[PDB]
Amino acid sequence: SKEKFERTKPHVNVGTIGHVDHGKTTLTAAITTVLAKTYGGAARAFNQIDNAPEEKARGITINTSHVEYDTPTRHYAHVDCPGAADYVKNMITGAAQMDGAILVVAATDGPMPQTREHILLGRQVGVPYIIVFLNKCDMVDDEELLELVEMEVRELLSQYDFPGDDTPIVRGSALKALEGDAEWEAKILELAGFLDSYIPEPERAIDKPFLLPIEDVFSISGRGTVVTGRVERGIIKVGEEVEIVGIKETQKSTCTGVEMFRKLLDEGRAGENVGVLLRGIKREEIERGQVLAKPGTIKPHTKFESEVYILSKDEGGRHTPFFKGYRPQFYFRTTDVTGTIELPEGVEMVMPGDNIKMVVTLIHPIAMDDGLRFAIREGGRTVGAGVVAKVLS
RNA sequence: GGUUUAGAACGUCGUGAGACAGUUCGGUCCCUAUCUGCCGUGGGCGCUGGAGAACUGAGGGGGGCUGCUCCUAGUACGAGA
Ligand SMILES: Nc1nc2c(ncn2[C@@H]2O[C@H](COP(=O)(O)OP(=O)(O)OP(=O)(O)O)[C@@H](O)[C@H]2O)c(=O)[nH]1
Ligand SMILES: [Mg+2]
Ligand SMILES: [Mg+2]
Ligand SMILES: [Mg+2]
Ligand SMILES: [Mg+2]
Ligand SMILES: [Mg+2]
Ligand SMILES: [Mg+2]
Ligand SMILES: [Mg+2]
Ligand SMILES: [Mg+2]
Ligand SMILES: [Mg+2]
Ligand SMILES: [Mg+2]
Ligand SMILES: [Mg+2]
Ligand SMILES: [Mg+2]
Ligand SMILES: [Mg+2]
Ligand SMILES: [Mg+2]
Ligand SMILES: [Mg+2]
Ligand SMILES: [Mg+2]
Ligand SMILES: [Mg+2]
Ligand SMILES: [Mg+2]
Ligand SMILES: [Mg+2]
Ligand SMILES: [Mg+2]
Ligand SMILES: [Mg+2]
Ligand SMILES: [Mg+2]
Ligand SMILES: [Mg+2]
Repeated sequence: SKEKFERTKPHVNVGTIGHVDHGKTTLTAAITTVLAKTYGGAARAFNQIDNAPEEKARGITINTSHVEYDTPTRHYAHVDCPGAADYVKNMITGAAQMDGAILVVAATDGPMPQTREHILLGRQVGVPYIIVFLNKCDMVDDEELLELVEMEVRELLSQYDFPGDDTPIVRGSALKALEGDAEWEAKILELAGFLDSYIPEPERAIDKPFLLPIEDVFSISGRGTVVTGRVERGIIKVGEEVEIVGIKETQKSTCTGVEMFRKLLDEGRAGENVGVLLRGIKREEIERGQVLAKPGTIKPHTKFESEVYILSKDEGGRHTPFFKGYRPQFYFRTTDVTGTIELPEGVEMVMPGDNIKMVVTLIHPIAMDDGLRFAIREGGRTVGAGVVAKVLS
């Protein structure tokens, strides 16, 4: 919090997706040291991407860490996802703000169950674009074996409804690029080119009023409570009235500084991850799931009608009927919440793979409007996508 | 230290002397090694003329224990941990 962030080069939210222990987090560490050395940005290291006791004694990542690497054309902002089966909830917050992912499948193991589960969550939430990266390569010195894995990833993406064959598959070791190998340094410089070429300039909404979902709350020693997250729409000026709506109730507030990776800002525009500092709020009372809206724009609701599209076995979901009293998890912008289902009259049962409308009473109120997209999940897997129809409360 | 002598007391049994795998406090542990054995250390003669060395090695005898940490490799094995 000292240097002013100059608004030059378009902002893009990138992040690594893939299987457990697959060079997902190590790729992010390779991207920093490669781009910092040649172009001449800020250095950083692989340690700062994941410290704590939880990501050292174990080794695995839980928290969605963030990184800022700059290139001549654009200014990227990384989101390193966790990857494991237990950490799907805090991943979806990292994956929702991500515009164009970098998928991570490896040349020794290949596509494994989580890779299918990750890309499934990317479609229903919001992941337009995706780039493959083979994160081992050197361990198996062979031309025939390494290229057989490329075929199966093209099959996976195309089977699940992505381009597949059009996606630029890249090969390169992360640990070799970390030290200083001229061939492998240049091969991950090539990935920075593939991010620039394939992913276009993202479409933001800097017109309709301010909204910002809170991904992770902080308490800065000196300033007060800081909320992070991508600004979904509108803008944020310093010393402007902001209403925090969602779980519990609703509180008034005012912004006292917006920032971009420990650098000051005047206007926090849409489509970019920013840390908003709120005035006169405690760490405990403000929680994860609430949204920073402009006063009057949005209202918290505990009941709503919604056109729910339930999935079948082929698309990946439930395979049995259910009656009123069923309680699955509804993932709106960031957080999840449980809610009882009340079906319409003249509908005895809800079969899998069917379009119907239904009233859903949530246990916690969340800020919502008509035409909001969500993805229902239960039992460590997906259930059904849909849209909000009418407000009731 | 315990149990097992003489003192004393408690509970208990006995009219009592006393008694109790009931308890409680106090209460002499000798031996200079002949033989066998064993550990060492010599004298004597023998080994075929004597003497000084150096050995071979039949046959004994000691010795023989394991831990972590790193590397292999977060590799194989596992959705994962
Ligand atoms: N040979 C090789 N090993 C790698 C590479 N990248 C990572 N590793 C190994 O895997 C670990 C790196 O963590 P990754 O699993 O790649 O990334 P991650 O985000 O921690 O993975 P998740 O647990 O899924 O979050 C290190 O301990 C490395 O030993 C690579 O490019 N080549
Ligand atoms: Mg990860
Ligand atoms: Mg006060
Ligand atoms: Mg005694
Ligand atoms: Mg005694
Ligand atoms: Mg007596
Ligand atoms: Mg007796
Ligand atoms: Mg007795
Ligand atoms: Mg005693
Ligand atoms: Mg005495
Ligand atoms: Mg004595
Ligand atoms: Mg004698
Ligand atoms: Mg003797
Ligand atoms: Mg002897
Ligand atoms: Mg003789
Ligand atoms: Mg002789
Ligand atoms: Mg002879
Ligand atoms: Mg011998
Ligand atoms: Mg003999
Ligand atoms: Mg022996
Ligand atoms: Mg040993
Ligand atoms: Mg190691
Ligand atoms: Mg190891
Ligand atoms: Mg591991």
